[PDB]
Amino acid sequence: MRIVPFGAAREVTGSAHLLLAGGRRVLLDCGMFQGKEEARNHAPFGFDPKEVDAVLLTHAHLDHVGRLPKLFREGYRGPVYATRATVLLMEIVLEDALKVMDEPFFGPEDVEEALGHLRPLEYGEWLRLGALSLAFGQAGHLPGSAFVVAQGEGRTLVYSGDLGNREKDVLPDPSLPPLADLVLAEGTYGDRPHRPYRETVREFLEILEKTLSQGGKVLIPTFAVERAQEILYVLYTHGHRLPRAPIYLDSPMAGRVLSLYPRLVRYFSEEVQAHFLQGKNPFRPAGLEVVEHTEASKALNRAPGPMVVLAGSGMLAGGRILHHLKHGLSDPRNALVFVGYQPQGGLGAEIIARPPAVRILGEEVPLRASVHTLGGFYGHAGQDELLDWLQGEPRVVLVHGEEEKLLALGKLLALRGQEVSLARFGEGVPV
Ligand SMILES: [Zn+2]
Ligand SMILES: [Zn+2]
Repeated sequence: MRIVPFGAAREVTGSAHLLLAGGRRVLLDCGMFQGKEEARNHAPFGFDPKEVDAVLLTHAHLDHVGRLPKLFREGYRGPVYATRATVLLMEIVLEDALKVMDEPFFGPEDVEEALGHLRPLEYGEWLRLGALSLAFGQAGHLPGSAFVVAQGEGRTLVYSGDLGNREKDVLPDPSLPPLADLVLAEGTYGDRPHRPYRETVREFLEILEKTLSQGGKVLIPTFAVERAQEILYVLYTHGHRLPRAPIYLDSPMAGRVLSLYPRLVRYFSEEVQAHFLQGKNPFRPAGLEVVEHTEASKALNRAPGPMVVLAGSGMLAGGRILHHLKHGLSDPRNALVFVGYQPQGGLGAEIIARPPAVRILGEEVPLRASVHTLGGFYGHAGQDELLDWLQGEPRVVLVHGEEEKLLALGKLLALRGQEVSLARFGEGVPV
């Protein structure tokens, strides 16, 4: 039994790991590379897509699902398991990646073909392939997200997939993994623990009252798949103490996702499920308004506050948000609220550095709006959470994360008596 990293090696995008065992070849995730590595989606997988006996998806994020169509484009015609939630989310995530994609490395024929082989596999349901036994575990990172438990040949392997931030309220807490011979885990935040959720939420409310009371705009750059709706849930459970103001979710995609959440009630925490039982949708706070097209979206730049605006991309890589920031960052009555990690050297960090001005869409725009970073809203299991999850596991291979973040986690692991290494592209590891 060997597990061969084929992506997310000393990096965060690309997640895809080939499991060789029981005389079968099971592919764990098949995501695309993003940002600078984006051009590697045109290169070959590094293995023979036609020799895979089945593939498993831990969640719908494009970076674990993005290359699936390519896998089908190049031959594969086997099954692709995922939780029903991932199965449905996946459709929205792929269609959008197709549409909004300059250098397409796959086409509509592939998406269709790819979605055609999806089969539901829910938490605690064992798949059988040869002498192999596989099962999903509650990962708590996205609705219907899981870590993989692969067993066979008397050995046990665990692929963490992405582990969510247990402090947040929307998804359920990650399940501990079973005792295993090898754990292939992520380490997106292996260097530090997360800022407490409760205190971030409180600070968030303060920012909203001060800004909206003064007639200002709260600009919140966010991702469309889970962060957006999570902010809405917080606006729903606290909107009772917040000044009345429209909440514009300026993301069609975030819309499509939100529309789908009621079809996924079971995929959320007890808290969230209790709200749905009362017959209420806790993801639609009073005043919510999904904006569909440009014309209305641009209107928001000229309209006065108070208002709360959610728009992508979550890392300012582009998207409707740049247009809001452009016209709003100059007014001191506004507030910018980051609810996701802003990588180094990005327009995000640049603004957080509080310079006198910033360059957005071809112009130098004074930065007078207030800036705030609500780290307690960050996505992955932070370092402390990583340590607890990994606890008691003999060997650990680290993937998904910047080299330095991975090492930091390694150090602690090493010092804990745990055998650790940093996955290398193509180099398989024995279980
Ligand atoms: Zn993810
Ligand atoms: Zn990921």
